[PDB]
Amino acid sequence: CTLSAEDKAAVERSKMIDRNLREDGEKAAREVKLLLLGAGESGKNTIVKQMKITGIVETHFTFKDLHFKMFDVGAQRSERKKWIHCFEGVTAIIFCVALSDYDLVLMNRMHASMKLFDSICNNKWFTDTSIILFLNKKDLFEEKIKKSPLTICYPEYAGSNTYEEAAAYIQCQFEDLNKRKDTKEIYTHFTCSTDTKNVQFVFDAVTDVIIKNNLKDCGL
Amino acid sequence: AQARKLVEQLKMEANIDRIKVSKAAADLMAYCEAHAKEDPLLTPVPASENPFR
Amino acid sequence: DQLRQEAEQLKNQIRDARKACADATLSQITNNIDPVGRIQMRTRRTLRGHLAKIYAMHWGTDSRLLVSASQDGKLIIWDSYTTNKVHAIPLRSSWVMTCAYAPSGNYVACGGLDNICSIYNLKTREGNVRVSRELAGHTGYLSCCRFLDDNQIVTSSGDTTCALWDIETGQQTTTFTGHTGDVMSLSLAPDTRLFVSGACDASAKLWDVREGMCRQTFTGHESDINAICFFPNGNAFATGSDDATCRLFDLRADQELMTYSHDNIICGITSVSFSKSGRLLLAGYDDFNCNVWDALKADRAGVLAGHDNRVSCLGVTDDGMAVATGSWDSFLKIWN
Amino acid sequence: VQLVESGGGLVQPGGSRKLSCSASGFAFSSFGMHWVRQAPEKGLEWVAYISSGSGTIYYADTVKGRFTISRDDPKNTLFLQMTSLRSEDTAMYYCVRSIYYYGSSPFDFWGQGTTLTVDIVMTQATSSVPVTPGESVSISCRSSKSLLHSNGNTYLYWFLQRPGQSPQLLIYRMSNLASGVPDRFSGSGSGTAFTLTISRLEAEDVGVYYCMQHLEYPLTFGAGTKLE
Amino acid sequence: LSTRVTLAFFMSLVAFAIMLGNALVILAFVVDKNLRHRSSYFFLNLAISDFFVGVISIPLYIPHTLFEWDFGKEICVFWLTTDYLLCTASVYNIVLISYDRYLSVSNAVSYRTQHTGVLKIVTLMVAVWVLAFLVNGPMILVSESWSECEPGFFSEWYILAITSFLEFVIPVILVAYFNMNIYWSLWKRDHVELLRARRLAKSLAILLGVFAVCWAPYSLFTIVLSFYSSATGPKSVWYRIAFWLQWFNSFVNPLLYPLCHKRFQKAFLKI
Ligand SMILES: CN1CCN(C2=Nc3ccc(Cl)cc3Oc3ccccc32)CC1
Repeated sequence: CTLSAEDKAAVERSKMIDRNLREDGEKAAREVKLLLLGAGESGKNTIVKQMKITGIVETHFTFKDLHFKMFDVGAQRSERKKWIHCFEGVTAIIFCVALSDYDLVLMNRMHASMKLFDSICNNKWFTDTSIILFLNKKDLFEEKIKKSPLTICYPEYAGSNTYEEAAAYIQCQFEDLNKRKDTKEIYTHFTCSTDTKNVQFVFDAVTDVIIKNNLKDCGL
Repeated sequence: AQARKLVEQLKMEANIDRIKVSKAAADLMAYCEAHAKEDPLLTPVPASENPFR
Repeated sequence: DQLRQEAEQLKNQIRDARKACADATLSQITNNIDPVGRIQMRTRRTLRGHLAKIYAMHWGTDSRLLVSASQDGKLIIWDSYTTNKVHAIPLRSSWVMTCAYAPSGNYVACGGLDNICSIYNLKTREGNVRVSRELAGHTGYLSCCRFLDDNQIVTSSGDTTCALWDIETGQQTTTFTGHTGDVMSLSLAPDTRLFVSGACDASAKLWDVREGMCRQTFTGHESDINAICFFPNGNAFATGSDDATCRLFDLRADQELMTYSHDNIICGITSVSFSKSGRLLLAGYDDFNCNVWDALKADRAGVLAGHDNRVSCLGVTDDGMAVATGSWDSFLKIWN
Repeated sequence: VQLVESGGGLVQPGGSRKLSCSASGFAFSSFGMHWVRQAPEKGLEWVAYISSGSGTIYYADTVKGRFTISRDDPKNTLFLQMTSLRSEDTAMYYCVRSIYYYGSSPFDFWGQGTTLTVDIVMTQATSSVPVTPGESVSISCRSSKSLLHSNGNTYLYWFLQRPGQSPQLLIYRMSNLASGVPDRFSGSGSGTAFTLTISRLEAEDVGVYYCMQHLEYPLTFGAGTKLE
Repeated sequence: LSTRVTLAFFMSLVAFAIMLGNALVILAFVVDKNLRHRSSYFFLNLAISDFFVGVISIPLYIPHTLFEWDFGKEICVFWLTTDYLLCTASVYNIVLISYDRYLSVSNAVSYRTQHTGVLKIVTLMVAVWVLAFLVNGPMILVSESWSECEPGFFSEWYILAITSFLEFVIPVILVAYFNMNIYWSLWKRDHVELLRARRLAKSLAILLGVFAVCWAPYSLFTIVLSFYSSATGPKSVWYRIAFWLQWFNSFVNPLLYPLCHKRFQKAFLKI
């Protein structure tokens, strides 16, 4: 070692910087990160306010010793291709869709929700990222189907004009759009309004994703 | 108004002093020849002067 | 309709004016020059410590210090002779996409998806590094930023506008408009009186700084323009688009000169740069490997292979002694 | 920025003592710290060094085993512990600051000292120089070994001390000039022989000048040149 | 005869294969600074234990049985004690890896939210080595009245029974229990699913089966011989077949655990 004394002081400083960086990187991998998506007034605000509440918006909360960070991105008015690859390592995508808007042609809203869901699922950056699907406004849909059945937009539907038949039909219609059934799953829920079920469902789905990832890492 | 903006911009871009393409090629070749001897990646320097070993 | 017809007339005027000056091309005249032959380069150093993807870097003007940024929420200032770390700076928002290094060595800047450009002061009497400014007023993400001097900065955003800021006041001075799509890059001139910018509408524009009006428009690419750089002389520049081509455009002759492409390449370009004499054009690629081109012949594939993801950034020093590259696998490498 | 130390006083033979230094207004946890000494009738003399992270400690050969240096980061306070004091220990004591990375300026802020009462060599060629205002002067000192290292540096320092005040960095690494110093000072030379130069003398530039080396430990001072 | 030069070649080849594989695993750990996790430390421990068997005990055993009885009593004590310690250490490393993998699925929140990673790992590794020593060492050292160089406690079936128990009965039960729990925790959460459930079942079956088949026959045959006829003279070919089958496991071991894991595979790919 032919270094002078000042070179040795510089080496010590550099090693301390390395130590700090490594510790911060350790801490930054014990978290859960969710990307939040919806549509035009898909009632995404409700979901945000219910659970523990320019540019990107971040929400942070803690539940049952897990730390969730949720990123909402509705303020970016540009195309998705210049923008999406930054979120490649995200744990899951939380998607919101509204049910009561089956007879609100703006060519109705269900078609836009289907189109955007099909665009998101088959993305090349999300070949193993799972989705958590929320269906909103079950009530107003239930009263609105008392007068107008689903035939107004689903002429091929062949069931009665009741609640659960229509609900199951819409759920299967949205979950049939998957094209990667062997790699990732899709979870579904009907948005409650009375308690913490909207959060417990997310907690359970995330636990399932974590367990499956741990098993698949070991090649087992 | 957008058409008027386009008209004004096309007016400003229409009146351009111009030179031949061969002039640009000649100037590029001249600059590349004049300063060629001082490029440490075309003609690598001997290792006694190299600061990266 | 009259305005549209006169606009068509002016467009045809520009087209025919460009056609009139095509006495000869670049390829037919330089075919009598000796080539570079074969150029081989080796990795002298390897700088480790970033964890996530690396998005930009920038050389200092003393040719020894370097700055880099990643999605960790960290900026790092390195010494490239001994691979020592001089500074490590934590950011407020980790969605960073660009960085710059002041020509005097006193300041650094960075921006991202939060629409704000932050400016940091490196030389205080307290020993730490502090945020000196935050510049806000865009409505889309920030794509690039380049210091003019210790008190004037330039920015480009993804809301179709560019801005010139006066750092001490904190307010914009002039604004440049005219693109119909996101602006992706910019590159100052050696004399710092002009600059160029390319946009996602597959066109590039030349701007004058003092007054504030567009001067020239360069077209020809098929898709958006992803990286731009400016020839050392000051009279030409070269672009790289997402259709696997690079091109050379001359400011004065006002038309194209030469295209760099190859049939085995089917991915886009993410960075271009030049060498001191102007006899090498380096280009990063999506194929995981950089690539060196002979600027006056438009042929080579002298790869600098050795990366395990796509090459996001590269740069060449101010004297010519080294080339640095960084890529999505979190390692930054120095070649000589 | 401020460093204020205390703990000095008068002591008998034997015994022990502890001096402390409080830092205020800067990031005390990123700086290396020195203790330096000055005899009541002589020049300066380096004493001890503790680095940032407390992983390195250096002493002088006339004190090792009797002195101990320590730091305390959450409260920003530095300590020296002296054991079994003898007659040669009488002095003023200064706490000094320094930070090493590529391009930094060590030895730039000094404390104010406290009174305690009970190898390469550099030579100062003079002891007193009488001049008149408006003239230019030059001071010189000599070495015994080459100070030019293989990496290109030259670890030579020039310090100033006005009557009744603590010293103050003037020139670091033989050619560079500190910040806050009027740009009428300069320094040059070549291996083993060096010269500082002053142009257009003015008042409040009268006192003693020192030249120091930092090429290796221990660090060594000169006799001091008195300009009046 | 002159057919003793053909077997020597095969023995040397097996030793070479064992040492090569475990050296590769050790190199893979040492090269990279990203493989800093519990599982990679345990894989390092396993590789070391197998490597020492691969280097030491196989060559020295060739001239003893083929050419010349050039040991002496002290060298036999050394050789036997080393071999026993190494084998028991390998088995206990296998049990440790399975326990880690079971905690990785029975409780995911805590397994993600733990940060104690400084000394506990080395604590556990040293503990398994110490236990592996205490399994055998004292008994081989005590043996005085002990013919081919083999431990003297063979002359009584009690020590054989207890030693074989604490070697081979507890590990099989623990591995079976942990793997069944892993399978059930996946199967309950099933609802293309059939194929992956069957794949998981097949893989756990393969691991447990290879372990049991490689390590049972020698122990059972030894204790059965000892219970009636303390035969230390010439022995049939079955004894030798079992003897070598037990060492074959240390060559099987680093193909299954380290090389199925994904980041080890990437590190191998880079180099
Ligand atoms: C050389 N091969 C065959 C012999 N061997 C034995 N190892 C151990 C070690 C420890 C225990 Cl607790 C049990 C074993 O099982 C044995 C039982 C009886 C005779 C020998 C063994 C090592 C491998």
